[PDB]
Amino acid sequence: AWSVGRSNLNALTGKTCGLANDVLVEQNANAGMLTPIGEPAGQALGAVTSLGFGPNGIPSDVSADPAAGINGSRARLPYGLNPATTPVLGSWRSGTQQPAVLRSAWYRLPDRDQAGPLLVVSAAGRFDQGEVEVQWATDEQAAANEPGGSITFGDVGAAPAWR
Repeated sequence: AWSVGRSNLNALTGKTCGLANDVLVEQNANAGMLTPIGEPAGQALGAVTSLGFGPNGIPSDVSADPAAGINGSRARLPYGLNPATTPVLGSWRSGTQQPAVLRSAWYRLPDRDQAGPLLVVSAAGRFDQGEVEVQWATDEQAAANEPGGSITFGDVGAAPAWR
């Protein structure tokens, strides 16, 4: 990974662009979006559970990135994510606060041959590290609904805004 040293020694080599070489951008945000095993073109998000539901249950005024989508979201979307092409759910309750637990459908994970060496989910809220999880499971254990471990998503950015 990039350092002043790694940069300045790799400069004598030829590449004198510093960090420009190390920061990997995604021009289109909807671009490398994961399609599910099942055919629901959208709404594959709310599948197993959707307690404390919110297809518009996020305070759009509080949420920021710097009319209806698929699930009927009057709430704006970050990094140019097309709401007509991407579904969205929430946990923020205006009235009484209740224990919300969401579980998705199985998503089609391709064969290792991509420019982007990581998997990402554009999220918002004043949640902690332990909340959001990706449960990696074998296709045979996916039908039996028994996950073979779980990796926790690491957040970078400003709470409760979009990151």
